[PDB]
Amino acid sequence: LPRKRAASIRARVKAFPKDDRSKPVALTSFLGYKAGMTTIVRDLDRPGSKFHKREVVEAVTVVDTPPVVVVGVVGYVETPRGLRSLTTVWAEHLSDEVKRRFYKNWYKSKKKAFTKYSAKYAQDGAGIERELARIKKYASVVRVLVHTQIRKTPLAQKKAHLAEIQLNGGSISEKVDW
Amino acid sequence: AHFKEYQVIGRRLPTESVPEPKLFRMRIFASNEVIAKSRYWYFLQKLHKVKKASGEIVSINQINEAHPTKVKNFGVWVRYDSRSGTHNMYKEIRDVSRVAAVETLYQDMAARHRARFRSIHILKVAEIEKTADVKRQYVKQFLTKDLKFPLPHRVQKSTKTFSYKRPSTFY
Amino acid sequence: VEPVVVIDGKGHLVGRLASVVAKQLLNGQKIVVVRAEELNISGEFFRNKLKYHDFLRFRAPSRIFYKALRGMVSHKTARGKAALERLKVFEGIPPPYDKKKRVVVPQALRVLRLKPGRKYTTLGKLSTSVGWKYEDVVAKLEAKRKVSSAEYYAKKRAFTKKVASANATAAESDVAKQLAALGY
Amino acid sequence: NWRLVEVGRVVLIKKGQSAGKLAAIVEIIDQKKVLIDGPKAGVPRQAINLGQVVLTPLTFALPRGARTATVSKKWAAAAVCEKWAASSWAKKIAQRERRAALTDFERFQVMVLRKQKRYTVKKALAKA
Amino acid sequence: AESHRLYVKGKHLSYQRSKRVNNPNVSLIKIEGVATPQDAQFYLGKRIAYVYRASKEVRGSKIRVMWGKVTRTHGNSGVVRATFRNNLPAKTFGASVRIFLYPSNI
RNA sequence: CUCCACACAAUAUAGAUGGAUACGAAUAAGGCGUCCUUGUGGCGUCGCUGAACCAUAGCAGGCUAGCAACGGUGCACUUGGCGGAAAGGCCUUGGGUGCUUGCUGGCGAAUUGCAAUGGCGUGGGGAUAAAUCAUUUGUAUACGACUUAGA
RNA sequence: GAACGUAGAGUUAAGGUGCCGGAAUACACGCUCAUCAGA
Repeated sequence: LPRKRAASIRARVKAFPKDDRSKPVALTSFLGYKAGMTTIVRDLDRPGSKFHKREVVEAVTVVDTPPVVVVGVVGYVETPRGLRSLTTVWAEHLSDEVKRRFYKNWYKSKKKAFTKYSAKYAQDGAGIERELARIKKYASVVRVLVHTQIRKTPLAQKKAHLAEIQLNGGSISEKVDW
Repeated sequence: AHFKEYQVIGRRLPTESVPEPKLFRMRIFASNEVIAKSRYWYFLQKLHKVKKASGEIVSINQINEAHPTKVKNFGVWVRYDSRSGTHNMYKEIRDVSRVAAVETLYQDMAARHRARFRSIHILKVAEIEKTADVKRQYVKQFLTKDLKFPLPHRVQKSTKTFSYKRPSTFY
Repeated sequence: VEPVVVIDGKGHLVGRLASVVAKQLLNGQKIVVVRAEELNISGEFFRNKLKYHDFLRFRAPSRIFYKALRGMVSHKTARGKAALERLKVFEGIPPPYDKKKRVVVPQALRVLRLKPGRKYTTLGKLSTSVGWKYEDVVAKLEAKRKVSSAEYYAKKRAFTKKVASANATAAESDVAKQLAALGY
Repeated sequence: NWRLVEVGRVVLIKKGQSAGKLAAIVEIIDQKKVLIDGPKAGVPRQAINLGQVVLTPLTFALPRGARTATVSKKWAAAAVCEKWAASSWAKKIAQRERRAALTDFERFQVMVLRKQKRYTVKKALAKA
Repeated sequence: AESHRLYVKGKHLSYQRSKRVNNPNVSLIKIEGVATPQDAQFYLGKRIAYVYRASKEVRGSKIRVMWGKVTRTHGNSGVVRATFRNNLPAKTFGASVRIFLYPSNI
């Protein structure tokens, strides 16, 4: 492979595991931040190996896990040209971490990111609920929009990271209601 | 082209002290009289040593079918040249008229044997009168009682550019 | 006679339809070709598979038929480019063309040109066999389309049955007999 | 339900000197050619290739190799002229002939009567 | 009321040509609904106009017209030869050209 | 997004001048209607081309008069539903308000003299959400680039 | 295939007539399905 640099420092998930629609609606991945490495003593339970019922010392890697929060969803409909999102749905209240993520000059911006979107819950939700029922109707696969609690982390970047997660539970309507 | 029957008689020339030779008669299938006469000489030289300068044609005639309404059955003797060797061949033809049978015979011989009109030498065309003298099986296939079958090739020439119908061989 | 001609591809031959369309585009008739995945090729699957192989040393059926068609038109000319700009080609029948009639070209029909007892080839299976990973997406949309089209046709037949009833009760009138006198 | 090539199958020569005349297969020659006669329609007895003719769903009983006077007898006794005229397809053929026979004042009367019939039907419509 | 057409529209197909040499003088016309040369005998000698629209307004209108006439048939499909006063610009291949009924025999 | 200056515009570019007018499959089979025993049932029909169908009178479609019906139809609304494959369209409620050639009227047409087709750009100001440069970071870095953080 | 002044009109030789490409996706009869026929 030609060794050209990464596009984003947040690496892309090109393939997700297989959808089982007999299991409850649940995530398929997560985004954390690796802290470091240490050494763990444990017992090996491996018959067929000489080290069975024997103390092994093992190198591990620990990734810090802040709890992740869902702020949106994205439904993809199948085209004969490939997957295509017909829309994305956002929630109303989004943090300065996430509104910071859209901005390059947050420190001097008027922070006008999702202002008129907040007027879409000033209404009953008619456009939004129309879109939810649309993603119930269309959009065979569902991805959710998630970001991390990066302020609960010793990272100096106050800007949290947004990602899509394919939701391999059952029932697209129950998925988007979930 | 579409051929024609021809009564063609030749008498090779009455010489001094030889009056009235024997008036050799043949029957030629040809598109015109001219190639009929040429084929008549082409057989007469093969009969015996004549030339077109040696004799003459007595009478060129067209002869029609007496009953061109009835479907007759025919046994035909042909000789021709698979170029190096000759061999005879006997074919049986179900046809209304004689000359159409000879037409179809030339088409079949040119189809299966790559033989030209000059290479084919007709020996005899005669009507098979009664049934079961049809030795060939494929003509005998049409000698059955109360014969019925469906049309093959329901495909026809549509004569137009686009069709609204999504057509069907509906037969 | 029609501004835009909509041509179904189901049950058709590659080259004969390509020749017809390539002639009509150079004639100036605007053409959209729909349900392209159901084009049929003479000969077995395997021969045609080897033909796409030794050509290849684009996988969509539209690209295939566009290739065949573009070979017939003198593509390098500006006139040929305008003729190709007249063309649209689609696997399946996307909107808006789903609500319109799809004509057929009888001289490129499989069932008329092919002798029975011959192997042919489905273009969609060929494209999927050479790496066009969208054929299941196609039939899924086409199933929904056939559902809604069966609904439409069931409504249409009932309404035209009502029209038939109204024309039946309109009959025996003297204006109907005068149309009969004129032939209608 | 199939039509079959057979004796007594009344046929219609779509292409030729007839270009549509009712005839009848008197005898078959092969898979390609047959013998026909159309003496009521006026086309004589002749051999024909089957491409030049189409089969009609009508038939009757006709003797094998029947002569022309016998043919016209069995034709009239079949009375398939009337059975042909009663068929909607021959009605359509006569109709498309009559449409070509139209005059422009006739065609204008067609326009007017279509207007008036449409008025009466649209009154009959939207009440039932 | 709805239609005002006193002509038959038909496609300017091409110039008369061999494989290598084309004649711009004779032009080739496809008249709609004509497949036989016998039907094209009706269209012999008829007055043809190519109607096109210019940018400028020459004499009270921006629409200009070339004229000419049918000379003879061409081929088996009812394709029709035509000769105009000035020849065609050949970017009008496959263009709709109006064929009028005068000079009428009927 | 907005205030002055002037260039076309109320248009058309590969070819407008009645209508692109929608089941699907099978073909050595289909469809339609109908009946029942709902079937691979029976009966009848149909194809054999769209040469169909729909629309189509009125100054390139004038101005009026009634007769009859509660039709048809345009437009702007208005009601609700359907449409995501590229939905960008379809269908409907309810009135309005036109035309109505379904019928019958009454005035105008000419001399065009016998054919000649007959809102969008610029140029100068005003307002605005952001972005960039600059500062700064280092998970990055030859340099860009990446990447923090800052009213 | 044809010894060629410049044109117009017609007719043809050879060669073709699915599309490029002008002109029959004519007609008729048989043969070939080739896991790189054949033209």
